Amino acid sequence: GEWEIIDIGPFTQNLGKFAVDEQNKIGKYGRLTFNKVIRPSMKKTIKGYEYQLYVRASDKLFRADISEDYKTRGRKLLRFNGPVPPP
Repeated sequence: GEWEIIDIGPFTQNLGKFAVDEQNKIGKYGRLTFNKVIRPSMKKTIKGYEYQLYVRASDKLFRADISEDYKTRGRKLLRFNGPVPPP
């Protein structure tokens, strides 16, 4: 596919909420509270999309990679790591 910078509107914020909810199921960083997705957010095409976000949760910053299937709209958290340096 092709990588691009995308906005941080509702769609993108919800991807960040998803990432935190999925992290919380795994419990890797304990139970986090989604704050916000900050810039920059990146998207690639895959049949679907891959998203790489900076996610603020419980006042710390994480990087999350999320995939989304085009036809079903089903999502997967691929990676959730941090804390990371600010962009």
